[PDB]
Amino acid sequence: AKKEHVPTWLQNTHVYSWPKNKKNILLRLLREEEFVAPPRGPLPTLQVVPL
Amino acid sequence: AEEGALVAAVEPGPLADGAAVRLALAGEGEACPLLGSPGAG
Repeated sequence: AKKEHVPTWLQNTHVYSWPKNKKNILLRLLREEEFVAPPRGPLPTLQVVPL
Repeated sequence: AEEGALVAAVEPGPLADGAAVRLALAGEGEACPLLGSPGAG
């Protein structure tokens, strides 16, 4: 296949290539993301210094 | 009549000074993210 063979309405999502992206296909089926972001921390402590 | 008036020098009396205020961020670091899952045959 190629890029164009995808129906247009399906081009608005992720397109996986077999067998190149088989791990990504597995992840998508598991409903799990490849990247996991770190938990959001607190805003940095703001220190004041004179000059 | 030379005693009519006198010349005067003007100065700014109540002068004041102060220091500039600069901001800084305390501490720094970075927690690593997680990624990956195994392929299969």
